Amino acid sequence: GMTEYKLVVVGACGVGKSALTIQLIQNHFVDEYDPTIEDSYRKQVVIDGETCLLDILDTAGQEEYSAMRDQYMRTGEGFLCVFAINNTKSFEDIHHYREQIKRVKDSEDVPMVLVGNKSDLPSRTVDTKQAQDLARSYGIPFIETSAKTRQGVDDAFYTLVREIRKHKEK
Ligand SMILES: C[C@H]1CNCCCN1c1nccc(-c2noc([C@@]3(C)CCCc4sc(N)c(C#N)c43)n2)n1
Ligand SMILES: Nc1nc2c(ncn2[C@@H]2O[C@H](COP(=O)(O)OP(=O)(O)O)[C@@H](O)[C@H]2O)c(=O)[nH]1
Ligand SMILES: [Mg+2]
Ligand SMILES: [Mg+2]
Repeated sequence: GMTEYKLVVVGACGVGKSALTIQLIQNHFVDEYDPTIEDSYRKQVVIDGETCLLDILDTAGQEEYSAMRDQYMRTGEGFLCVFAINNTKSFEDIHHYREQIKRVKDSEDVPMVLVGNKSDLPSRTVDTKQAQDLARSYGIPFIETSAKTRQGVDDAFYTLVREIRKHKEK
């Protein structure tokens, strides 16, 4: 059938991984979605004229280092590394998620996008320049999103598929 893209959404608890995934696939904002639910969700989309299927793993729960969890994460072809623009700690944690992804993928060149979520909020603690500089330093795109208003949500996932396509074209 059509090309499938296994995407994995990672980042600190409470940044909006579930709200972003629900908004992308179901087209509505679910506030306070159960923080413990970790599951995969499917959506057929058209990106740059090419029809494809997105299989998105919305991660949750405890930090676990096992052969099983490493292999589950290893199935990811692209990663959305999410922080909240009003939570400095979630931004400071980004390097850790990227380190674990590079470890399980056994590569420095893994399709990835840095996502700064909750752009609708007025309490910003991480400025656009700081996040743009971090993404540039990693060689990845940076997208600001709001799972609430849908601003940047499709741009973040579509950009990640484009990174996968570009990696596969190399
Ligand atoms: C930032 C740290 C600091 N420690 C204190 C608590 C907060 N943290 C925390 N919490 C919860 C989860 C994680 C965390 N770090 O990587 C990951 C993921 C899922 C990403 C993809 C690649 C792999 S491979 C593997 N085995 C993973 C696992 N479990 C992961 N998840 N990190
Ligand atoms: N205002 C605002 N709140 C958001 C946004 N995304 C998520 N939230 C809220 O942030 C909290 C954590 O969201 P959630 O999807 O559970 O994050 P997760 O732990 O990364 O899955 C909830 O109270 C959501 O309502 C957003 O873009 N804007
Ligand atoms: Mg969640
Ligand atoms: Mg909120």
